[PDB]
Amino acid sequence: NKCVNFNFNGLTGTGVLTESNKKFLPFQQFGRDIADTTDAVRDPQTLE
Amino acid sequence: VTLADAGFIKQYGDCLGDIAARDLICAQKFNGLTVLPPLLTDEMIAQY
Ligand SMILES: *[C@@H]1O[C@H](CO)[C@@H](O)[C@H](O)[C@H]1NC(C)=O
Repeated sequence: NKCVNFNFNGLTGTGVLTESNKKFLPFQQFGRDIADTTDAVRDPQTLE
Repeated sequence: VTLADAGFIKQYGDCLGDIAARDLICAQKFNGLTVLPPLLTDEMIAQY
């Protein structure tokens, strides 16, 4: 809920992280949108 | 005639979550494409 310079497994970027309603299948780690960009990510240390 | 952006106000607390998945308008907005409102409202055009 705060603006941060994140890095998940080398996916560097800037934004706000928030608990999603998205339901990623076990083999997926990144979710993307129409503009070809990750808008959802699985947190490696907790799998949320 | 259906319309979407209508150049009217968006809070920063609606698109996050499921919306920006289903709705292209904030996909466009999250990339610097901005629809602006007309100077006359539909009430002023109807009044004239
Ligand atoms: C990740 O590793 C840390 C350090 O060993 C551990 O405390 C933590 O419980 C681990 N993650 C989970 C979800 O168990």
